[PDB]
Amino acid sequence: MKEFYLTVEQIGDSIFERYIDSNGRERTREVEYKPSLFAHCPESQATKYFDIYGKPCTRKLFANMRDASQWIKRMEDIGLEALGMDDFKLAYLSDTYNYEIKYDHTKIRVANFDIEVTSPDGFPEPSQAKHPIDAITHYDSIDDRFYVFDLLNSPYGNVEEWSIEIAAKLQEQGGDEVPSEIIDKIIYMPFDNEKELLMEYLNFWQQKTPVILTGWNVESFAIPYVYNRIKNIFGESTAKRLSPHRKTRVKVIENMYGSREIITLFGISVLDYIDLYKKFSFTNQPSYSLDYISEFELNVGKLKYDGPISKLRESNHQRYISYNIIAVYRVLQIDAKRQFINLSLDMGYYAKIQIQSVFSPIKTWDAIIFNSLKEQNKVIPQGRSHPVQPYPGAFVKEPIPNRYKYVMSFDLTSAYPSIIRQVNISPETIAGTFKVAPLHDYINAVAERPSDVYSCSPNGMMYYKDRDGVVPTEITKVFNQRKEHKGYMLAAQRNGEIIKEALHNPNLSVDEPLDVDYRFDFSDEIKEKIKKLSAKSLNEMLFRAQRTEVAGMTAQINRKALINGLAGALGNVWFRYYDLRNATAITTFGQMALQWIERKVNEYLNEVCGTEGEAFVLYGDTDSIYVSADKIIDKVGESKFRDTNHWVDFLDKFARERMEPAIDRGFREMCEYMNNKQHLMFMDREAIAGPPLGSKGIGGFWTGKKRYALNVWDMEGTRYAEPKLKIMGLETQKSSTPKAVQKALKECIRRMLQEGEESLQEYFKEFEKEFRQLNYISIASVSSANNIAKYDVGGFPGPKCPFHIRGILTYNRAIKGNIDAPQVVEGEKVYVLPLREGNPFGDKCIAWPSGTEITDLIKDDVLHWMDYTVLLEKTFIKPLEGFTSAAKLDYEKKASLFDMFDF
DNA sequence: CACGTAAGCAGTCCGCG
DNA sequence: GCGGACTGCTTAC
Ligand SMILES: Nc1ccn([C@H]2C[C@H](O)[C@@H](COP(=O)(O)OP(=O)(O)OP(=O)(O)O)O2)c(=O)n1
Ligand SMILES: [Ca+2]
Ligand SMILES: [Ca+2]
Ligand SMILES: [Ca+2]
Ligand SMILES: [Ca+2]
Ligand SMILES: [Ca+2]
Repeated sequence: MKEFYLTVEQIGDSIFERYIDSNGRERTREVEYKPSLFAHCPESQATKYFDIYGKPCTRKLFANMRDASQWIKRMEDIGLEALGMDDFKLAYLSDTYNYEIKYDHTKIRVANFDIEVTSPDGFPEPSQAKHPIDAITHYDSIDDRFYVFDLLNSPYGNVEEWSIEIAAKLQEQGGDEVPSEIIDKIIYMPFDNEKELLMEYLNFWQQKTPVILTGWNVESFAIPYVYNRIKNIFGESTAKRLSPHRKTRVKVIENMYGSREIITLFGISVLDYIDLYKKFSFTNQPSYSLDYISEFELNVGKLKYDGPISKLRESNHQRYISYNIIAVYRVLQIDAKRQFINLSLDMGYYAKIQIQSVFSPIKTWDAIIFNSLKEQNKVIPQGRSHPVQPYPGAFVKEPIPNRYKYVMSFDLTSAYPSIIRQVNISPETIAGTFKVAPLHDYINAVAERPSDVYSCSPNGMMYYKDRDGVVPTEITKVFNQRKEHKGYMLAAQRNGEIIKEALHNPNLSVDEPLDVDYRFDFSDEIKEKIKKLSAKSLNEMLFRAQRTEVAGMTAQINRKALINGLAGALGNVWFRYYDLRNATAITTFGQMALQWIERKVNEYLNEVCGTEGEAFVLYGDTDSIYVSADKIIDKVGESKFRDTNHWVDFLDKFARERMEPAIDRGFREMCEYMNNKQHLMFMDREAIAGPPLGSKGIGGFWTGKKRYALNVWDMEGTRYAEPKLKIMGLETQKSSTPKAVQKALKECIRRMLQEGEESLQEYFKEFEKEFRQLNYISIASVSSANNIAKYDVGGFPGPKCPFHIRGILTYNRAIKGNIDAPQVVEGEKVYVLPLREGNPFGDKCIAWPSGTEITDLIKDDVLHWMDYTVLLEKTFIKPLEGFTSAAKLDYEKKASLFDMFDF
């Protein structure tokens, strides 16, 4: 095979690299890397090296890496640019792998692990590691085995061996329900003392050295705990065995409110699954415990246990070890679905970066652009300092708060990257400037054409038409990948609905799911076979299609995030190619495009409907428009439609065959106006929205910018079996809104949009009646708890103290001294409940760590003192009041003259 | 060692015969 | 009691 790297590190004048060789074996080597950097030379100097602006440079080959670094310092001291890749492991990889890396993931060792530590005196801090590690489960992707290290003897209790036979039994039978499909894959290793356990773990770790190290909170808990515990028992140098190169750094991550002390293990690439999840999943969760996420992603039940975790090993060691195993499997299960490890490897190798660098769009693009430019013997510019400067972004139209019966939405495909590609925006394609006119003057086609020679943005910038930028070139490659996957996701989504339709009339048969590729639209032949299938076979088909869709989702949306990150990076002061002229070229163009095409659509629709000056476009944000279709419908007459699908068909056909061509014409004119390199403003239909035909449903409503709901029947060519709510910004979408309230608000909305005012009233009445019976957790608010210390004045609230912080302080007072109670962690999330006046907590609210039951010693009083009235008014009524007033209806029957009569 | 801006809502402080 | 200026959190793009 072709060789590829696993890990790369810089250690003094040495590059340390783990790799896979041509025989597909894992290898290491230490390389005395001889780096080059560049300096501008005179034109008379004959060279093959040019900077991005075509100015010649001379190569400086250094005897080592320290020499290269000190030369940089001397160049600074002189006042002259030091060009080339200053991060040497990137140059190294670029030099070593000068070809498209093709990797084999079966050769990459991926470790998934989690440890247990019994702690009678509060949370067991990694930096002290004062308590014994009494369990470790470590899954090795190459062996496909869970290696389990079990401490039988501890200061905190001596226990019997764990039983795999009991582990595998149903919970209802006293066992642990360890999933059967991993039972044969567990290798259980009991130990009479911690030292032999750790010693064994280390030797095992040396035999099977992780390349990708993952797990849940491994970076903040398991890794530093293991390292520090080994350090305290054996010494630092024994702890350093956790690094293939015997090197580690007790690091400092600089977040906005504090700093977490992590351990960098050199020669390992740590991707904590909690971090992958937060970056790649596009959820905002009220809690990030594994229990919570596992239930969310997989629909599995909470691993329940009697008592506290600090007493679980002693009371039920059997269950303790099973849970440690299951927890490790659960990450594998989430990854099997989401495929974030595959994503990271995909992106990491594509970029030629350390795998953990996928967290940084800036590092990723720096590596991509450098590799692209190096191929052409070009020399990247030095990184420079810039002060932080605000700049303008998108345009958002002020909507008229109202109900909106029929709506059709459109937006730009990959808007900012397409603008980059259309205009030819790159650091080295800048041609000059022109004198700007007010934006509205371009929007209305009254301003002078900017240039008949160069490609332009309405921000005043001009670009070359006759040559490609490295930014456009490289952003196009990723965009094209993005497009392939989204095709795969949308087909799987369309296939899913075909399956949901066939589920209305399932056959009574015993059959099997069809072997198909869910990534391509089902053929007529497959559609026919599906109409004959049982419920069981259809339901397994539907599961597979939806997993195929999630996989496409993961792949497309994160490549979209990456290319969008390139547009944003141009406005980040740490980006080698930082430039507010380029950043602003993009956003100002976006504003023009949205408002241009608003005009064109209003003009067009007036024209076809035979009218003048009527406002069709009701709203738009950044690259989208929302078109009221009431008049399109009225023009033909609602009466003429057979059912709901008949008008959805009509509007779909109208958008595709009439509106899109006119939009296309609209944007080609703007392209000529700006004299751009290439027309790439593709504004395709998104949603067709309206009430069920013959219903009292209102179809949709807007409350303000970024706040709206639509009853959608078709989304980007997916014709739903059942209408789906598109809700943006409203409380149902906010992780701070109580779970049960999100759900209740959503049904209120569904009723408004699909059924009408009277249906809404019926539901409101019921929820209001029954809501005091809801589980306290389902009705608690959620908030991040940042800067708790600042507002802590002797255990009490300082000035300007935020409500949720106040609740943490109340919590901290009620649990004072009791070491069993879980502490609130800085920057993590809390559940929040308001308290009736005169409560024994002595304040108006309480807050505890989210995803958890509040500790048993205060639970009782919380449940008794909760302020239901305040909670209903704040989380439910006030937002519902906003929806309904916007929509011009009432959630409660208003008083009237009819009130004088008898029922 | 570091993708972007726009913009809505909850809450605190504070004025107000 | 409710505006208005302000911090803090959060979501649409
Ligand atoms: N997380 C996000 C989402 C949006 N935007 C900017 C860049 C996008 O190009 C633009 C439009 O937002 P979209 O959500 O419509 O994203 P795209 O237009 O890029 O992709 P799609 O083809 O899915 O519409 O907003 C951004 O910078 N970061
Ligand atoms: Ca645990
Ligand atoms: Ca878009
Ligand atoms: Ca059937
Ligand atoms: Ca959009
Ligand atoms: Ca689209």
